[PDB]
Amino acid sequence: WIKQLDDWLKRDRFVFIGWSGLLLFPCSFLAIGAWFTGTTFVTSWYTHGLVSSYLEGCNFLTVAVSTPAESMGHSLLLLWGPEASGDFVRWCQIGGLWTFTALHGVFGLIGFMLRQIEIARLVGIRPYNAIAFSAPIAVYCATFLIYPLGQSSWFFGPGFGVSAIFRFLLFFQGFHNYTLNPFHMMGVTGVLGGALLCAIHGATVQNTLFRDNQSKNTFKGFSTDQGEETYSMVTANRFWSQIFGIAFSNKRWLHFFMLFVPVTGLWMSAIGMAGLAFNLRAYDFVSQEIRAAEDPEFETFYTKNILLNEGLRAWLSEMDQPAKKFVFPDEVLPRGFS
Amino acid sequence: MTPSLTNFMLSLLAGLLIVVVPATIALIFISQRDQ
Amino acid sequence: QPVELNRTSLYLGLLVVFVTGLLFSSYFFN
Amino acid sequence: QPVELNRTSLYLGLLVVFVTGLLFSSYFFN
Amino acid sequence: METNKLGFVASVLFVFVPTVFLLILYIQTAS
Amino acid sequence: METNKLGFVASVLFVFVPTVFLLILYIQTAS
Amino acid sequence: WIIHSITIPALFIAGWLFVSTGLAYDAFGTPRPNEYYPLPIVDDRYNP
Amino acid sequence: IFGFFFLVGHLWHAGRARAAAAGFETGLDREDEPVLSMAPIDPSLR
Amino acid sequence: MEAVAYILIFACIIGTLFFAIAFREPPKIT
Amino acid sequence: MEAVAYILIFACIIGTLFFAIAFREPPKIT
Amino acid sequence: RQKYVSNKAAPLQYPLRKLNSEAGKVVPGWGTAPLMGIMLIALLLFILTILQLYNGTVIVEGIDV
Amino acid sequence: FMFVFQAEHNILMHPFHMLGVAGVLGGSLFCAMHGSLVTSSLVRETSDSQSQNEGYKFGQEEETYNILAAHGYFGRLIFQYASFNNSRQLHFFLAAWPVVCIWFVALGISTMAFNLNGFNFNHSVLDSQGRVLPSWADVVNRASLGFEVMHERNAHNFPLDLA
Amino acid sequence: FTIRWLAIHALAIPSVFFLGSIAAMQFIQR
Amino acid sequence: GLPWYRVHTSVLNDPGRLIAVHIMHNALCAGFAGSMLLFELALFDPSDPVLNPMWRQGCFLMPFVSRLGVVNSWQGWSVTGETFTNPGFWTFETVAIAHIIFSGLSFLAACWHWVYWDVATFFDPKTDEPVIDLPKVFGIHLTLAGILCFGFGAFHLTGLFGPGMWVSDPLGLTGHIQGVAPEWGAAGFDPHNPGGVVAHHIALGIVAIIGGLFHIFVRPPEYLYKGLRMGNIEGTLASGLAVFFSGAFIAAGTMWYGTATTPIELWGPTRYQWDQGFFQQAISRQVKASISDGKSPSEAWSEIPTKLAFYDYIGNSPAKGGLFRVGRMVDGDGLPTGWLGHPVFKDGEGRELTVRRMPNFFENFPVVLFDQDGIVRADIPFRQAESKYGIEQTGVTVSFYGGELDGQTFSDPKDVKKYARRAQLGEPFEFDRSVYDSDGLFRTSNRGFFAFFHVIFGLLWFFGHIWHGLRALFQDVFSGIDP
Ligand code: CLA
Ligand code: CLA
Ligand SMILES: CCCCCCCCCCCCCCCC(=O)OC[C@H](CO[C@@H]1O[C@H](CS(=O)(=O)O)[C@@H](O)[C@H](O)[C@H]1O)OC(=O)CCCCCCCCCCCCCCC
Ligand SMILES: CCCCCCCCCCCCCCCC(=O)OC[C@H](CO[C@@H]1O[C@H](CS(=O)(=O)O)[C@@H](O)[C@H](O)[C@H]1O)OC(=O)CCCCCCCCCCCCCCC
Ligand SMILES: CC1=C(/C=C/C(C)=C/C=C/C(C)=C/C=C/C=C(C)/C=C/C=C(C)/C=C/C2=C(C)CCCC2(C)C)C(C)(C)CCC1
Ligand SMILES: [Cl-]
Repeated sequence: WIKQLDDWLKRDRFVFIGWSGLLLFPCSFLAIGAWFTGTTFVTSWYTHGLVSSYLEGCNFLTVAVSTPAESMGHSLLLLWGPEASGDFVRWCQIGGLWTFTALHGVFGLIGFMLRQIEIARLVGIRPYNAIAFSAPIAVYCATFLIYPLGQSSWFFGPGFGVSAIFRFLLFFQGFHNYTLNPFHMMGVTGVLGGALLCAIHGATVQNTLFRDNQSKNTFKGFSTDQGEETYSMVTANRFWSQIFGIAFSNKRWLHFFMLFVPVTGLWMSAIGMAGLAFNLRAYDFVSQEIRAAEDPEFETFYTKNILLNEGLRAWLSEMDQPAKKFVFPDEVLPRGFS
Repeated sequence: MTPSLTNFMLSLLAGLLIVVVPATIALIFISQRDQ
Repeated sequence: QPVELNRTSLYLGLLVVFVTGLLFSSYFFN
Repeated sequence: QPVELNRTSLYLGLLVVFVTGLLFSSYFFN
Repeated sequence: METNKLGFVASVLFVFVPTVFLLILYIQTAS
Repeated sequence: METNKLGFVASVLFVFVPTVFLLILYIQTAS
Repeated sequence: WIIHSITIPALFIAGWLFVSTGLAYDAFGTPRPNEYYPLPIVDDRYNP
Repeated sequence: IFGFFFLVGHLWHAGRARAAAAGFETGLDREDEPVLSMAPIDPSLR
Repeated sequence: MEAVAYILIFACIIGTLFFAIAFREPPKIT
Repeated sequence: MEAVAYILIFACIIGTLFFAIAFREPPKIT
Repeated sequence: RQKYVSNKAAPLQYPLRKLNSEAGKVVPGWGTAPLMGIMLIALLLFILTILQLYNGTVIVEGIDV
Repeated sequence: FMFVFQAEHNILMHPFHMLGVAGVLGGSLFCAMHGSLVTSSLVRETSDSQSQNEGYKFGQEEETYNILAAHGYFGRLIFQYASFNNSRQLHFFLAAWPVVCIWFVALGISTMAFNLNGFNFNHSVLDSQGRVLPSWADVVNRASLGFEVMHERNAHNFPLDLA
Repeated sequence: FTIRWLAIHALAIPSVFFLGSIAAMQFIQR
Repeated sequence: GLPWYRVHTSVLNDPGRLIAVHIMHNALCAGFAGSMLLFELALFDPSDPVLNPMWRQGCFLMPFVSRLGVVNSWQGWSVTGETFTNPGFWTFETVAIAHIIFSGLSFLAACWHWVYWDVATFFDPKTDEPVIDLPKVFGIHLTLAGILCFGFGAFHLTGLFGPGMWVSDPLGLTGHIQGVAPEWGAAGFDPHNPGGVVAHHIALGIVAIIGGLFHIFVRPPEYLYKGLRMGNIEGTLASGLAVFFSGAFIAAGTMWYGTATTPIELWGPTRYQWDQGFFQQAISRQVKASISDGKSPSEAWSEIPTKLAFYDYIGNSPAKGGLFRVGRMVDGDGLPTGWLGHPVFKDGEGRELTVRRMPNFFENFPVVLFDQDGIVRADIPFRQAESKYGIEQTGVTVSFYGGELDGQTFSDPKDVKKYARRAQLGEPFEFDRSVYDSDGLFRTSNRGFFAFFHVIFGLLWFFGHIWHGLRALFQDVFSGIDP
């Protein structure tokens, strides 16, 4: 009885369901769906004072499922919750679709990692892809959940749209000085090195191929069934040893490195965001904020970044958070003497 | 029994009849005939 | 089995230590 | 032949280092 | 420069306490 | 106490720079 | 192309007429092109 | 943009022309691989 | 003394880079 | 900080003394 | 090891092995797991309601939120 | 340089830079993905108390992993006609994705060198009377203007910072 | 009514509706 | 066991050595607790709990020690404030010395268990392979945890045979230690209710005693034994790591949000007490109650306690420090020497002006003075060439009520321009940055540092949980799949 359903879900179809597909397909379909519902139809006028739908007039770059109203706090904003009282429209005007999307997305991400584990167990391979997927989930939980929980409200989370993310990026520089954050520097290093490794390994394989065909199109020199290497690891090791000084000699270590580099970068950036939830910032170097203030001649690129951050902060915040009602007169706004 | 608690219990009692066992009583029917 | 650390792992470990220390030195000094 | 240092030599070396350092610490501090 | 004093001693033990560990592990592997 | 400042860092490298050497030599002997 | 002859039309026209009749603006509370400045950020939680 | 793509395309055809005339533009010969007939680069190896 | 730490650590990266090119473990074919 | 060095070094002598009694290399008869 | 230490070196050796003696024994079939499933849904309901109650989604008289 | 460039050119709204971001983040995705797949379907050659990297011998001719098993896993993960069966095509894609996208983002820097900046959507959504409804691009402008009026402070004698 | 008929329609019965709505939005005068 | 990252698996099939290496982690943990508290007390300033509490001084372990019952030292003093002569036996030192002695005993016991690994407890009677019965051991352990929970919450927190726990008023001024009756109703789920904590521990002690008794006499089902890899101790590690990272997130959240367990006399205020102006509204409400009690403005404003005014410093928000601004809070703004009094800014037209306080987000903030209407009336300019507003152009005067400047009025542009900077940081205070060589840049409290560290701990223990769950399930294919 109970075994029949297990045998059902483990079947070979066009899309594998599995047991994880109960916690993945009902959530992901909602989260993805609530984005398309949001970015087509609902406004951010009552949460943000901005327009963020195709119905407003926005395009794909400037639509978002923006974060909830700043007065909603860290409320879950359930549809039946007190802030909507079951009323659908009042739930969409206060940014309840952001919480719908974010919660269904984190459950979809859990369901997808469970799916990766389940399919590895069914087929019988190691679960390294789920381990590698723990880095996007660490980043998702840091950016969309841990950061707004550490802040005032869900409002300061990232909106589910392109330009909302661009605002989030510039907000993080101006208010957080996030480029100066070393955990983010390791994140950048990990991601850039992951892209370097991807490119260099693909081109190295493609240029150390064996003559396993007769045509000039070398893409037909490989069969799925063959048990032999399609590219010379010896020639590749020789080339990179005499170009770069070092080379891989172990194929398994190479492909573990290709796993390890972007995953650990992405995890280190998640650590940096976890720090920015509590405002624990690598904002400044105390020695240089001191020296530049005892010496009106000491200019470094860092001091010019601190000035740029103040310029961003004062010239964004009056329309970034409109619940705060920041009033800055034109003559306290830091200008650079236009 | 504040309204914000009545809706909480009602969401329990409704979503049990939305995804918990509309889907399970359908999984039984669809697992008996795709054995 | 006894523990190993081959030469390549030693060089990799030395660089990751040395570069990570160079990165975090500026912030330990503040 | 490779270098050795047996356990007894390690303990003797540790004590001679540690006691000599304790002796000369008072004079390094001055 | 008003820098952290212990920032020197934090920098050098951060980078040579692991380093000697690696050399210990390497040397015992090589012998 | 008007003591030598570097007398601390002289004391600890005098007594652990040789010490790690001995441990290196011991560990590679034991393995 | 038989059972979907009008099925694809009926659905597409349904979405078109959902926008065109103005039901979308009332469906999601979206401000119409002249309800923006007759600006109201909601300032309270339990009663928006 | 045109200068950059055409410098890339020139590098492509320069490498490919050299390799096609040489006789190794379809891959490494499994029968004889040039690195296998080269002396080691490491100074200790004799 | 803050530049001294940076220069010493950079010298450590450079020494590791030299020793990992010059005195690298030879890759033997099987 | 001058007493700290003395107490740390004395703890190092005490640790060496414990480990050279407790975890000593066994003397085997031939 | 096949030889254990003397009872003089470890007095509580055999008195505490009786507890570590049926390692691997199970009950056949699904066991008492049907009650375990009821508790896995009840404790998840408890965690959900206590989170909603902390969060102020559930405002019952008694919680200042 | 990044901040001043955003202030003066709005690179975030430049499509070549969106391609560059897709390239670097997707190259990291594909690097982690390809590495986890080859690592996950390794042929058993070693014991559990030794590194799996000892299963490969430098210059061994035999394939050290199972393309079939990694392929079957990836295909079950998304759909059937998605997983590269072929490996030569697979590594051409690994080469091509970040290389082509970094080509495009280098080209984006280069056309912004001639002041051909990114997309501009300021004052683009108007209400019935004509009032500008702010969008998210407007908020990005407002932050870029923040950066814009603080860079090279004692060096713009006229209000128009040209190139 | 099968599994094939639901995993190709729950994604596409809404999608055509959305596309029809968005095509109507290209003709809205605001 | 051969790769460096696998070496501790040499005890994975050796439960006597496993117990040894656990007792050594215990010795290190307790020795760290003892030594850290000794270091926290060598650096502690107990002179005043009003302006130099432990949360301003970077005290990490001291709040946790004093939250249960140990508030007074053998030196006489107490973190509540009173000096006496007979501070019981359980002082701040006795606790650290107990942990140091425990650490020494545990080091010796770990030495014994490393040497005497081959005892017939860890090998079953029928064969001689090393095994530990995880369901039985789990039941025994769950029962032990149940008695400890039940007892701690029903005898130490109630105070029946225990010190009690720290309770406080909402304003956080009357912080003391007393035994708390349990709260079984809905009121027990109030986060700022200590009877809820007491009732939680009682109820969960009964629950864990019953579950432990059920996990000692009932063997696991044969499907769940192989399903959850119950013979694999690694699987136990994975589930424990799950409990460990989700507790870390809950602990970090309840430290950042503030519960009855983290009161503000020990960990200081939260950032959310500054965000909503909690102490600001409290003081305004108290002041106006005194004003309507026939008292003068200066007389009402001088009954505000210095401890109640100090909570309105944004320098005491834990969301205002930095990642690498290391150390204690008084390493930043400095040592507070006194409350300057409530500043009341008045323009040249005789209008009540209020300086916009700065939020937690801003490293620096434009000083802009509003009025009852909320229109800008003065500010500290930047462009100063079309600046229609401004202190000296409008002639803004600051007059203080309460504190050290009670009755004083300032009208100099320099002085008003300075006190309008201190007014946006909350209640103005005088800071001596000479005692601690304070650099002037704000630092987070022990509340902020604990929350941030235990969030990092939650994240890495999430990964460690995943790593060991995947290793426990996929044990058969770790070396590789199949030829
Ligand atoms: C009637 C008796 C009684 C009373 C009055 C209480 C009262 C309380 N219990 Mg409880 N309890 C009882 C009986 C009782 N209990 C019994 C019989 C059991 C056995 C099941 C329990 C088991 C239990 C647990 C496991 C917990 C409580 C907790 C609590 C406190 C909740 C308030 C709080 O701080 O939120 C705190 C926690 C929550 C509101 C739930 C958080 C769960 C999160 C949302 C899960 C998801 C987070 C994820 C893992 C990490 C996030 C990652 C990223 C996305 C942020 C409260 C005072 C909680 C507590 O003590 O917190 C410190 C708690 O965790 N109790
Ligand atoms: C209760 C916690 C716990 C325990 C008991 C273990 C136990 C184990 N882990 Mg593990 N792990 C954990 C948490 C834990 N882990 C967490 C939280 C993570 C994510 C950060 C990991 C990620 C992880 C990986 C990737 C691996 C293991 C492995 C192992 C096994 C080999 C032991 C080893 O690595 O030694 C070797 C370690 C060293 C020789 C030096 C490491 C030095 C560290 C980096 C610095 C030490 C910091 C400090 C001194 C420790 C204090 C921590 C503090 C925050 C509390 C062992 C059974 C390995 C395995 O699977 O076995 C085959 C393996 O590859 N773990
Ligand atoms: C600048 C200060 C900062 C220093 C930074 C540098 C860090 C280096 C860390 C250690 C890296 C080397 C590990 C071992 C490599 C190897 O085995 O090489 C072995 C080689 C021989 O090559 C080999 O020889 C082997 C046979 S044999 O050695 O010739 O017998 C053969 O097996 C092998 O294939 C062949 O390659 O030679 C050596 O013996 C190297 C050991 C030297 C010790 C490390 C250098 C110490 C610093 C020197 C400068 C002093 C600085 C003074 C100022 C403070
Ligand atoms: C207090 C801080 C200052 C520390 C001062 C102490 C310095 C010690 C230096 C090293 C001396 C020991 C060398 C090796 C001895 C030996 O092999 O023992 C082997 C023995 C087993 O005995 C043995 O066991 C062997 C077999 S086996 O190990 O059991 O497998 C067997 O062959 C042998 O006969 C038997 O005797 O056990 C060990 O593994 C000892 C290694 C522990 C590492 C050194 C201690 C590290 C400090 C611990 C406290 C941390 C301090 C934290 C605060 C900073
Ligand atoms: C012998 C003996 C004794 C004694 C004892 C003692 C005296 C002790 C002690 C102890 C101690 C004194 C301890 C301790 C500890 C500590 C610890 C254990 C710690 C730590 C740390 C850590 C872990 C950290 C790490 C790190 C750092 C450095 C920072 C950050 C990063 C990292 C993480 C890396 C007696 C007589 C009693 C008895 C008999 C025996
Ligand atoms: Cl600039």
